[PDB]
Amino acid sequence: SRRYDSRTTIFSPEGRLYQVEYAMEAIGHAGTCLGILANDGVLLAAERRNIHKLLDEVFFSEKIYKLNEDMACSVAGITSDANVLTNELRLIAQRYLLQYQEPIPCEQLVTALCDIKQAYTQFGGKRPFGVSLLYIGWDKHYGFQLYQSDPSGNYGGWKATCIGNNSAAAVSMLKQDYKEGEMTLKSALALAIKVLNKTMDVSKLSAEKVEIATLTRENGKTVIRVLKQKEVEQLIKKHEEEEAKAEREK
Amino acid sequence: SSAGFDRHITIFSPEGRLYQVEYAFKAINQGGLTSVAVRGKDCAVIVTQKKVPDKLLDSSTVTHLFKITENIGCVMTGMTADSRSQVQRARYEAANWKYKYGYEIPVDMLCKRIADISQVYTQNAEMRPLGCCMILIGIDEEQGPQVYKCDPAGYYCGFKATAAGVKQTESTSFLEKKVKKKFDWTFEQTVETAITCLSTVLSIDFKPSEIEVGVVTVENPKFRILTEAEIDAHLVALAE
Amino acid sequence: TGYDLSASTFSPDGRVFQVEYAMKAVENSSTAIGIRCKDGVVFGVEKLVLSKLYEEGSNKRLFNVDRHVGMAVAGLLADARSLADIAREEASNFRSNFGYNIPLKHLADRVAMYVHAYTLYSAVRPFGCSFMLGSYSVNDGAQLYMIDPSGVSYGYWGCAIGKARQAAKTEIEKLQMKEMTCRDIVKEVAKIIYIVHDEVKDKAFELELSWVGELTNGRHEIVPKDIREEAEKYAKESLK
Amino acid sequence: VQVKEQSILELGSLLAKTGQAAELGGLLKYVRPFLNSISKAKAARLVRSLLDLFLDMEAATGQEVELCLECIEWAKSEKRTFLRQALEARLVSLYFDTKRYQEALHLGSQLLRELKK
Amino acid sequence: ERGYSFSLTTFSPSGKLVQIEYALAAVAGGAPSVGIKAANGVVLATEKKQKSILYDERSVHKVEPITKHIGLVYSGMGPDYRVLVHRARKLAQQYYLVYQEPIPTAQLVQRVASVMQEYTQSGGVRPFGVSLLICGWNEGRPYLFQSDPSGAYFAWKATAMGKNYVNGKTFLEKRYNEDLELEDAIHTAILTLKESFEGQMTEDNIEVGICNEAGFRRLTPTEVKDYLAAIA
Repeated sequence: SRRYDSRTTIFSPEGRLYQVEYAMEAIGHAGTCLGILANDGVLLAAERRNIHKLLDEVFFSEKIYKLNEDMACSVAGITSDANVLTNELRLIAQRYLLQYQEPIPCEQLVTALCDIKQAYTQFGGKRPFGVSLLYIGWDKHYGFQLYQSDPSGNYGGWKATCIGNNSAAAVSMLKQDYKEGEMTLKSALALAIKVLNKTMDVSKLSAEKVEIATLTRENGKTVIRVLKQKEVEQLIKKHEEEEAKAEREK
Repeated sequence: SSAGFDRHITIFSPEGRLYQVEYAFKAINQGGLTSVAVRGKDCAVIVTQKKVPDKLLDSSTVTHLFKITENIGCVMTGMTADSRSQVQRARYEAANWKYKYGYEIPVDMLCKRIADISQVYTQNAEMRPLGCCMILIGIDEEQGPQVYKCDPAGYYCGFKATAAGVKQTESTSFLEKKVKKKFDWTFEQTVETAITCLSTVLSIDFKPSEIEVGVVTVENPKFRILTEAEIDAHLVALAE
Repeated sequence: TGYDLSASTFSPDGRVFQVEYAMKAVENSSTAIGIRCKDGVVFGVEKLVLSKLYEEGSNKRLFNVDRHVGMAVAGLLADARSLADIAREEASNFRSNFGYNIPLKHLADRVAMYVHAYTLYSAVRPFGCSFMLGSYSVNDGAQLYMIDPSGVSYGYWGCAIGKARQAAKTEIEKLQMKEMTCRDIVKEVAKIIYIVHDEVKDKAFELELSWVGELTNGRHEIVPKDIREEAEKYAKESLK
Repeated sequence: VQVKEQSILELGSLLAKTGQAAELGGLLKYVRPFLNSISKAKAARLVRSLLDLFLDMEAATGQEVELCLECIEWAKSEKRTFLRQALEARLVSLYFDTKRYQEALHLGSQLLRELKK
Repeated sequence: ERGYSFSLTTFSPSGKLVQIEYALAAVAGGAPSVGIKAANGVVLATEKKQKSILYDERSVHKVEPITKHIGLVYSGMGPDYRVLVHRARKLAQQYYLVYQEPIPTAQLVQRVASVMQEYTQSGGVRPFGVSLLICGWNEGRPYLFQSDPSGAYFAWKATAMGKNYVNGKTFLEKRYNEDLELEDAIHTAILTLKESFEGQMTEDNIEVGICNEAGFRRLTPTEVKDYLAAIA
């Protein structure tokens, strides 16, 4: 019995533990997602992968999931574990609401899920979860918020982040061009369009190959909208014409 | 073709196969015996050989035929202990069905339940998948005779002429050649064909003390084992 | 290699290797024979004296299972005692549940199933004892059964286990045991054990004889001392 | 019910063997209301098994054009693309044997675009 | 007794799960199958072949009804199919007991996929070796779905699986559209199954299932013979 074991919990002579490292190498491929916020409303942009000619296009959502009245999250990596994790945190939020009769703050929910995710890396002898995902939300404590998770277990707040295969270039371009406390929910969309244009190899940015979700605040609604395909095309062509004009200036 | 522990337990090899199950199929042939089953118009026959190499051994307790139920009969091949255990499980399952549902169990449901039980062994990596085969015969209302076969991999099916053992291939070929002619089938014809199949596959010209025959028919659905005298009667009637 | 470390790995040719190793562990035991008469059975064991320090009657290899059932073992003593205990508990349980002495055809089967349960999984090892069960009843005659560690049990007219099993059965077959009453069988059992195990192999040994049949009204017990004395006195005449 | 269709087929075969066409046309007219009462597969196979036997004999001036047109109409009503396309091919082949100028040209050009896709 | 309690599926140095790939390779060697939907219902077609005339072709079935309006076909290993069928039946039963309504198709697909995924992370087990196609008709719009040993699933208009699935998909690309009827769908399904079929196709080597807003059922051999004729 000890001959067939794989020992998926022990350390290594060099200090690190291999399984979480291999999972992070696995999350490298398979998708591209990013999130940005600077004022009322926060936006998530995702790169659709299944773009074959024969898809029925149901469920009104591809990679964006709703977790509460004011919580949404994307995901990258193996999709089945994504289904598991989303279902797992949904009832966490609901049981908090049942006990306290108050919407759950984002930070506590993220910490709870991260604790569950880390439990598998210390004891049990099971394969870890190969999924990393973002969180966007709003609450009365700190307004609007964005956070990022990790198969290792840790997390952290952010202002603009990317997770997909070309995350390095996206992060460099983001830190090169951003302003603190001025970007309204009109310039952030253009910034995301330009970043996606740079990262993906396919030019002309076919509107069916991207997905955009935005969160905005109302008197008592906190409406989440998934803007349709009838509004992406003019945004893209506006980006194209302004880029052509700027290049022609030089 | 192999990488890791695929040769020692039941996990997929790189090509998509698994060997710990197809080893049991050749473990079947260790006994060195063959059994044949034939289905007729209104009857079903099971025939097998028996070998007693020593006089000290008591020849009355070497039968491979077993009475699973007053209406359902079976024959086994392969390792003896595993076959006995499967017989025990089948008896218990039939009795439980009778207790629970209040009417007799169909043969196909019994075969399916046995196969489903056997399929688990090739799913988990701590058990060994029981290298013994299974043949059942029975009578069903509005259907007549039924002959079913079950294997260690969990694959059950319903046949019209079956052979299990060392000489499976050529016996099936001979049975196919005989059945393609599409002639009428009665009791005597079915028994004669079943006996002659084994006789010509092994080329023995044996005696009435080296085979066993079981029969079921729609006149007394009780499973019965032929006595040596009437076996000799069929044997001499076969030789004009 | 490595196919012969667990009890859950079929070798490429399709057979289990640990059970064969248990067999080879059995073949080094001393010897034990048992033959049935017109109205009972007779067991016989030759027991080697390792050194003069030990006392007569030590570590008897002729166990008494139930009030009318006897056992003779060969192999590793510890496993044999465990099997004797489990059979004894099972027989008592049967008597309590139903209400009469258990027949052999059921007790032997249950013990065989329990032994066979230890040859599938990798968490336990196969047993290493081969044994014989004997009995006599007024309504069923004499019964003799033999069980091996692989989990197989057959009925016999006479059998032998140990090192020189085949040599013993050679002179066993010469006898016409089908006829005589087992009052004169004791002399021939003594004769047949004194004609094996040359004095070159070992210096001294001793004889252990059991008895059951209608002569004892169903009870099973050791032979009286004077009868064994006369039996060995007769058997010494093979020096001619 | 099915025995009626079997007998219809056998009678059609016998009439074809005899060597006349008026009765065959009458048979084709006879069952058109009946057909909307059975399975689609049987209806299609009977339509084909009657049309082929009617056409592969010899010329009758009155009856070798309107039958194909009404079969086209029925296939269009039933919404079966392959059936109507095969019958269009048969009809455009049939126009030529009557020495027709244009109706055997525009039909083929119209069918080319559909077949090429 | 006890099991092993350690996963047999682990991550490779290149960030890939090997066992799932081997299970997919085993799936790729199964019997071919095709599935189509066009504006009125769904058609599932599969090919069956007995080794010799001795086998009884009417004793077992490939297409199996979960309930009155859900159908399911498979490609891959044989014995593993029945376990999934039985589990799906159970799940539909609990759903109907709780809600007093027939289960929607999407919920059943999600639950079955969850089971199949959970079966690749626990200890001392190996993943299933089949790929499934599920069809249904609820609230007018027909639905078609395909599962995966890894647990993922997709929604399709037309799909081919089994041997030479790439050729089937390419063939369906140049033929299928969004406006046909069940009869033409059957015709094109048989046509595309004829690409890799045997020499002679008989009315018993093929199993066909149809779902419309009247319910799921399995075609009897008579009308299968009728459809095979007058085509090809």
